[PDB]
Amino acid sequence: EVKLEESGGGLVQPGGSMKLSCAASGFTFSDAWMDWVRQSPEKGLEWVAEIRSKVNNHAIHYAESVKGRFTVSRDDSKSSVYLQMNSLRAEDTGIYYCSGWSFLYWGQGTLVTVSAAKTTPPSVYPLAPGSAAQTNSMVTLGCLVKGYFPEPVTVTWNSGSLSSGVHTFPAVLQSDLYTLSSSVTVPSSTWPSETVTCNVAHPASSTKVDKKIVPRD
Amino acid sequence: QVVLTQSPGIMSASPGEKVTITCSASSSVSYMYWFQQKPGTSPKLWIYSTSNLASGVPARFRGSGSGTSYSLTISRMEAEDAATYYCQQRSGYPRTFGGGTKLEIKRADAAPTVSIFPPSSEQLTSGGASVVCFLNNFYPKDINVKWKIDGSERQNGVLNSWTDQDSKDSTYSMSSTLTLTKDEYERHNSYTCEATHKTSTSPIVKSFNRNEC
Amino acid sequence: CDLRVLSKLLRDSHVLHSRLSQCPEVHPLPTPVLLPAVDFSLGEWKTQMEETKAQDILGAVTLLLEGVMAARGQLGPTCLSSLLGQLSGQVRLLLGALQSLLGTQLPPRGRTTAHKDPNAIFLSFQHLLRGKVRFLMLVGGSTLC
Repeated sequence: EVKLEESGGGLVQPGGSMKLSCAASGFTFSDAWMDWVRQSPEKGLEWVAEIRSKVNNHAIHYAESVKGRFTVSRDDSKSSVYLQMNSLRAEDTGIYYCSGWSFLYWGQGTLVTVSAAKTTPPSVYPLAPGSAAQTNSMVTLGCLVKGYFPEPVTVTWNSGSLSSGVHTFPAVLQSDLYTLSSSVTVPSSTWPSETVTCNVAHPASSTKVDKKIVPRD
Repeated sequence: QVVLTQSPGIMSASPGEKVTITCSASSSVSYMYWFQQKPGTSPKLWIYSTSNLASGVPARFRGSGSGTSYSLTISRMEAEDAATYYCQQRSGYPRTFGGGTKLEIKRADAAPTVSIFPPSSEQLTSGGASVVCFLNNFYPKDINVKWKIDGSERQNGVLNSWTDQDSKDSTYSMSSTLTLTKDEYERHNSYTCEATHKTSTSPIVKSFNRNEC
Repeated sequence: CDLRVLSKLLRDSHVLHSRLSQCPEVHPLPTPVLLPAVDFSLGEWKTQMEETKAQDILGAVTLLLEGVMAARGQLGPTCLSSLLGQLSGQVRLLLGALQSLLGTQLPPRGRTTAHKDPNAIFLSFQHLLRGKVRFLMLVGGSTLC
């Protein structure tokens, strides 16, 4: 029942500021100590700040790495905790989780990237099988979601109905761009007998819900 | 600023086998805390106070440790358990985690499922041709693509992305994206993707002919 | 730096309980609330370090709040509510106190019992106040003023 949606995540160019918001519901927010805890693949799992309940008078606590640049705050009154990242840094980059009791609940995190690069909508290409295919018991299709920056892009099929036996892959990096593909398998009878659409978005505010359609003659 | 060092960095375990993970504190602490995390997902509190399963956790996880070397034990391993396990020390500030430890479940040999895809209409419209071929639901994770063009191996312009094991059946799954240009796509006719996995000697090939053949 | 505290909590608590005896039509609960059981012989318990012992209490305590909100939860703007209110506030200070001490928030745990009776919560509080609390912050026990 207890729900943390952080938001605010983005491309920040180095030296730049960013505010993370984190809205809680499901519990007595006023009662919980809160943390920002941030994750990368190189660094990994590294705690960011902590911020105690009014009861323990909002006692604040940061990692030395962040001491002086990030500013955690809450509004017990709006049931939300904040991270006002400041004077940012290519390392400050990664997934930012706003967190639970003393680490007991956990929002899903925003990606946050500081980096000199700019936005780059992804390109959405449907991968429909072929004008001379073999169509056996089973059937696979694809989305090519191409050359985007920054991470991530969120692909679902049929705005989420088609969710079984579908592989989205990790992004790869090319001309420092990102290219990722998702496959989905439907039983033969089901396609193109019923509509498989793959929807994707990338904060670039692109949001393409491109329909995997069979290929003519 | 205590330093937690989780013993095995990645391990593999067989269904119903004993998993035992270590974490180890650079300086005695009151209590370890463990969280399970799974690719794609926030982490979640798996044990706390050295040994209390957080509501949610199967009773197969035994939480243990005291002072300076702590450890989380899966009695008889399941496939849900495949994830990383992070230990954390709330000894003072900063809090501090560890390496992580990638448990992997280790199912059975299970050969891939290839299906190749011509570039799109609308790729070819914009001036680029990517010929992607998905290799799906094999195990082990070691698998192999040759992109032969007109029956010869173009060795460049290939990217292989791998998934982590699957939730449901625990499989490995790789995409493979042959990436050329309009002009180049269109100079040649046969395009073949062929997958060579231990599963079988005879490579798997799905393929096309660029004319419709 | 007070031990004015536990002594003061207790009675402040009991005052709450009394004021209930005479609100309008006072009745049980739709739904059982779980409050931290009334453990009896604190044997196995006071053998153990002052830290685990504290956790348990902060453990129970956080559960006590949950029970009590759980119970404000249930009803409307009524006099028990408005009191379960002031109670829950009370419980809250310990919660601090013990969070304060172990310097983390633990999650609710330890053996509880289901109570429709709105007293059995007022109760449950005082029971830890008189037992597991007092019995904690005697013996060294760097507790919370």
